[PDB]
Amino acid sequence: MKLVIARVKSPKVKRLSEEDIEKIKSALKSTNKAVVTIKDENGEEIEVEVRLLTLEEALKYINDLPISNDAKKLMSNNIHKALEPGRTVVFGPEGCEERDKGIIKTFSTDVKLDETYFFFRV
Repeated sequence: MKLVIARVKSPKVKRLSEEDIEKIKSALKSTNKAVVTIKDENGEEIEVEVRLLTLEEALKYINDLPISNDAKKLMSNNIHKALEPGRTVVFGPEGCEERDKGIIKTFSTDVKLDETYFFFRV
């Protein structure tokens, strides 16, 4: 059971287009660590670090992130929700967001996040 962790290096990217997802899924066939570029609504290029990891590897990835401890606790306590197929978990400057099957749940907390992380089973 492996999850995809998409670290979007932008404070203003709320979601990933299916085209973006396929670009991420395609680059993770030959490797479990890749870097893709995504265009925002303005047209600017945004670097995205993408990784295919198991649950244990993803928890270690979270602990190695240059983010606050509350952001790591937020990600660690909710990473299991991304293991249900059809469920996507988003961590960004606003807070956490569970997109089941569009959005289903949003909780607002400031964890000092300046980037956006997308968790989704593959």
